[PDB]
Amino acid sequence: SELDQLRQEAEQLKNQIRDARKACADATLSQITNNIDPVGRIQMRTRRTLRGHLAKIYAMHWGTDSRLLVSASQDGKLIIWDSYTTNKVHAIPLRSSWVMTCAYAPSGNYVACGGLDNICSIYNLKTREGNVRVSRELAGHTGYLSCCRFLDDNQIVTSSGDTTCALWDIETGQQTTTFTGHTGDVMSLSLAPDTRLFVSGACDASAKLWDVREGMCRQTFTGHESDINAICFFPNGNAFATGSDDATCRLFDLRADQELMTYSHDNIICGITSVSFSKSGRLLLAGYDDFNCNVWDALKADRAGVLAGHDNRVSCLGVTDDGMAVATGSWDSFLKIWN
Amino acid sequence: LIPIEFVLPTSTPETALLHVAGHGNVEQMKAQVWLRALETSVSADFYHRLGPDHFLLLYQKKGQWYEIYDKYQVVQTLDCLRYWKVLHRSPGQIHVVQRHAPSEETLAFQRQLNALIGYDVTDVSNVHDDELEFTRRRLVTPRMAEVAGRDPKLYAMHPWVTSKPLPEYLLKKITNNCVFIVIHRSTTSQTIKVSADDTPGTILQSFFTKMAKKKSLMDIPESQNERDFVLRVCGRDEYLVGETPIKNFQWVRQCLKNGEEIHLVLDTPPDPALDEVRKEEWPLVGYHEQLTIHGKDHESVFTVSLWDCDRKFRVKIRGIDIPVLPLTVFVEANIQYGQQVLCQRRTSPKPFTEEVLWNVWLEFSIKIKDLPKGALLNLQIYCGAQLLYYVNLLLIDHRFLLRHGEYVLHMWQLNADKLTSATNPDKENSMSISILLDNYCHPIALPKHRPTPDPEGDRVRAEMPNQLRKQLEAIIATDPLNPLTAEDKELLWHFRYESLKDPKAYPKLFSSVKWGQQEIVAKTYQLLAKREVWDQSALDVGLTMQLLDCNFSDENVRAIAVQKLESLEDDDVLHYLLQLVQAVKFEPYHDSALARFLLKRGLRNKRIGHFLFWFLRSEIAQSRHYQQRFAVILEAYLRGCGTAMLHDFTQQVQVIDMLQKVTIDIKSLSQVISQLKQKLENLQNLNLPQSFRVPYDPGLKAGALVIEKCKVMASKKKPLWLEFKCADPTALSNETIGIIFKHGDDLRQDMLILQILRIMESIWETESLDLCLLPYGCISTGDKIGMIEIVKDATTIAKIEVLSHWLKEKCPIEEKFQAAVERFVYSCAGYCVATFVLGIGDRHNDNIMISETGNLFHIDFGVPFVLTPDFLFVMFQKFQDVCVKAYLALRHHTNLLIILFSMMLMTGMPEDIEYIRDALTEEDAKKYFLDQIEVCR
Amino acid sequence: NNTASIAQARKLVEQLKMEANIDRIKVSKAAADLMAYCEAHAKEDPLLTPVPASENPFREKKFF
Ligand SMILES: Nc1ncnc2c1ncn2[C@@H]1O[C@H](COP(=O)(O)OP(=O)(O)O)[C@@H](O)[C@H]1O
Repeated sequence: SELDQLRQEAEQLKNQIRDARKACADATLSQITNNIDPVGRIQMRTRRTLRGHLAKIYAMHWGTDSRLLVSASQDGKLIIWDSYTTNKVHAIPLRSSWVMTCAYAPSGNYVACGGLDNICSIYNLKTREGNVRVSRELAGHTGYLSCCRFLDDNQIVTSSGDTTCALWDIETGQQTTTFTGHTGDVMSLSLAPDTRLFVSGACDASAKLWDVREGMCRQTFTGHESDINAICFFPNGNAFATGSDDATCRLFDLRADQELMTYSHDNIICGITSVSFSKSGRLLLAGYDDFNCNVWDALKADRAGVLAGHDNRVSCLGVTDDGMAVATGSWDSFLKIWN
Repeated sequence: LIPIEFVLPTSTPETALLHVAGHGNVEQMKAQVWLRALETSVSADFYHRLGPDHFLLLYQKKGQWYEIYDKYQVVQTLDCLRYWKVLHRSPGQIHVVQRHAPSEETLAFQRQLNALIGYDVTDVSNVHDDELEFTRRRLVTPRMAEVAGRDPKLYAMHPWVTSKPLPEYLLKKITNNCVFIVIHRSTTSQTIKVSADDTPGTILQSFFTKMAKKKSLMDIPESQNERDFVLRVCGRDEYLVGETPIKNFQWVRQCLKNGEEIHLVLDTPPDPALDEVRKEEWPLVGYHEQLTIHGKDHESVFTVSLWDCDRKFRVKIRGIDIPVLPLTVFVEANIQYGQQVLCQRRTSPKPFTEEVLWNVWLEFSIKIKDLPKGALLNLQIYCGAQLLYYVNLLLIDHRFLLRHGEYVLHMWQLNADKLTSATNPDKENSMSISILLDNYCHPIALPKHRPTPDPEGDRVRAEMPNQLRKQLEAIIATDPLNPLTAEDKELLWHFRYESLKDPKAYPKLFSSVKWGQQEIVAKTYQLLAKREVWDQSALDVGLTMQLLDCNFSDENVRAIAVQKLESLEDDDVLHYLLQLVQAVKFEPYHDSALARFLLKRGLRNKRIGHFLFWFLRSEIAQSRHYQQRFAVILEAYLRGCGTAMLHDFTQQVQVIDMLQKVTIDIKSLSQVISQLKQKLENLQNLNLPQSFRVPYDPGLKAGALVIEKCKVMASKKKPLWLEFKCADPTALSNETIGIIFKHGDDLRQDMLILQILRIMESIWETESLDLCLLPYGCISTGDKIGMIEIVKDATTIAKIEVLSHWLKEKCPIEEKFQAAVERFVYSCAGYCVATFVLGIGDRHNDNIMISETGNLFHIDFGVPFVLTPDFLFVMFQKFQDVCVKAYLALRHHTNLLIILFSMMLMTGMPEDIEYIRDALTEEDAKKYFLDQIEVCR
Repeated sequence: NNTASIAQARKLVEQLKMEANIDRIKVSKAAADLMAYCEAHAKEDPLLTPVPASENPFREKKFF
């Protein structure tokens, strides 16, 4: 009675959402974008190689200076690199070897990391003694720390294996907000340029837009046939792309609350590990589990180029805030800069 | 306090009401009663003469006379009080009865048993604890229960039933679902044909009904009913009764496979009592909250939980002392857990005198609160580096308490040995070590973990990301000889419920857990409290073997492994008995669940009892390091079986010894033959009995020795080629039970290797092939002394293209001839494929023997293999097809082959484990295997 | 186990009500907006349009 009536109300509101989305689906991005000049072939060259990690690299994140970058690795170390000079600005050994994520703070003073340990260890690079000292152990998550991004020097969002995300205030060591609702492990997230919104991708083959201010899911996007491994915002902040283990990427617009474009090719069979937009967003750089990192024209949906510079899975990648270079860390223990 | 009514022995037996402190100690209570008695006694003289030791406190629990053995048990914990309170008994009654010294019957019985075992069970001259005697007292109850529930008739007859379904090549042998049975009665023969799927009882009822009227002609008394007969193989004592398909008996299937006829003879039901069991009179022998100081007043403190002590473990050495002078020396202690090194501590080099003193305290980084149940202080005396001695000591004793005081231990001198927990018996020329463990005003107990729900796994139930799942499963897919790197250990430990439902990972899961911590162990116990998938899993016997292996010492992991073994049927138990034995070596304690498993299987089968008896006797005589443990189990066993088994063991042991003496004496140097025959006639004069079930055959009795058929060979050891004669007049033929008795060559190898091959074929037969191998039974009896069976009509291949001429000639007909040709091929390829896996295929022809009937067997287990040209000439398509189907069939149980090859290579023989894999190597493996076959060609 | 199933289905339906109560925008305008965004920042996106080697810090110079 109460549960069957509430289940049929759920399953009516769902088709009301599908119809509210189909209504706006008047034309595709492929139709409107047929005319624009194709991007051509993005011939990219390996500018740098970052040696020093002994095993798989699990994460990396550029600093806002577009020159420094953190990197987490299976060998249990958290290294800070100077991309321009290749020198290791810091080689921090970690308490847990199973680090999975890292995030250079936009301020550059703090860096955060975490992993299977179920703790988000926040480190201060500018320490009282100039050492690499641990500022905080943000504990409370009941699962492995899967990803995190600094809002400021005192606030940081982290996702975990409890199927939830959470905003923390570094000083209080307390979960400011808790983002519940997902039905699967949350693999990734992405802060909007406006720190009030962020999206998150999960293994149930759906993504969800959260309001940092309040902590509610604003929209939920589907379409992937498998887990979402990576997610990021379109530079403007009104759209975002998702990579999935279904060997396809997809674009979703928040205002249209539906998929705009699909990026895939029959040759590609392995899942997507990472994605990033160019400063303008015209280029989508997708990392794959075939040692490749394909460059797509986001508007034409055409595979503009291919980056094949790694010997193992291209696990992670990022783009500088100035779009000057692309970093790609991989299981080969080496990151590679591209231009 | 509580009121208890104690019954004195003084006349009616005086009884008085007393009170005992609710939190007292057994002994005190004794004194309490002693004084009141001494004061109220009508004749206190009797109590004055004696003391409290002479009497024992017995209480009847529902008619069962229980004794309060341990003298330090908590008075409240006494089950008697709980039983009374549930019964509302007030005041409770306990009786006081003197210690009546033994009688003679019992001492003679004990002497008999000790003669059987080869070691005294009451020897206490090489012991530092009372562990052995308490094990002996404890084992009584399971044995009494196991004996209480069983059938006399079935056990005495011990049907060798089976429950596997027939292989292909044997189903055809049954035409129209029927088989031909020869029936003997007197010398009257009656051939009948009965369906292969009819149980023997129905067969006997039918045999009665068919010929009931002419029963006199068959020479059966007419007064007997159907109840008076059962079938019995002619020439054996292997009865055929019960409710089992007549196709499910290993002898029927052997007769079919080899192809002989089925001969059976009617027999009478052996009586139940003859297996009577010697009566026995040995009477019927917490949580962290209660065992911790915190939360309690110092006035009422009685014990300290081991987990409250944060002090780093510390041990004081005093010195070493060798009476005999054999440089720098130095002790090097190390805590170890199942070959895992927890912590170490060495000491400075010192001058090497016959006695060297240190009087130094070593401290271990591990904390007294972080000791697992069954760590093992290993103490070594290196030399300069070459190790010279070693010794080990349990840090928690057998009753959940820590070790405290001064201990002097004797040193074994240099495996399952280096993990030995016994003191050297040689107290005259052995290096001695003296150490001190600091005392404590109260016992250092160790509570029992309590099961608590673990939400870390309960609500963590959504499928993990496909990448992490891929990594997990890819890790689990390697062989157990793949060492788990720290990374993998951490990954698996976090994912400690993704693997809970995958049995094929359980000996990689528990190879990550870090026992040196308390939280880890508590969470492991929580994990193992939820084991639904494991419980109702597939009863594999390569997995439950890596659970009973060396690397593990827990009390619950082995518990679940044995709970899986609880289901096996008889034949399998018997298949892997040898290895179960080599496995009890690795135990941490004497009283375990593996030992009780072996004991409980031994008491409901006779073949199991026989094989267990001989294996344990061999190991006792051969392996002193654990001989006390083996002996305790073996004696706890021998008191359960029947009198007939005792008599049979006695006669068997008599014959083995007598021959021992004769043999060695001979090996001292027609002269030898004549002296041997004189000594054998003396043996007949020494009453060498003619009724002893041959050790490797519970049904095959030997008889009076045929003196002229014996001899001494010209080989190295020159064993005796005895030829006994059957001892049952209903033998279908007049063939001689042949044996060979060799001394000076290790006979542990041939035993294990034969179990290996015997399983290799049990796998092949599980795969509906038949390679026709000949596992002749061998059993070892002492150090470099072992009886071997004889393969009738055998010859040496080195002694003999001419091979096929020899064969042809031997075979008078081309039909039998080609039957032999199939045998020679099937069996020459089988043996090849099966020696190549083990890495011992390289052998000179001196160790290969061909049987006239077509079979080919190897001997003397001390190029891929031997595939000499003669083998090819005697043979080619079928050879290859069989070779491939074999190798492919074997590689489907590599986990088990490698487990065995290892669980043995350590306990037995003196990188070595790698070969098995280089050669184990689907299509690519076939190509390699055939490159190995065609290259030897 | 209805109070849990009901509290969950209620969270579900309040979420779907949240998501459905948004004024979506025609896809055509979403595209036009994104296209004109790239058109605007195509000059300011060196990954899209190759920049001079001198302006690239990685190639031209080793000192920074
Ligand atoms: N089951 C058996 N049946 C017949 N003969 C056997 C059996 N087992 C061993 N032999 C004989 O024993 C001899 C080998 O004895 P052994 O002492 O092992 O030789 P070596 O000392 O050269 O290794 C062979 O000649 C073989 O005929």
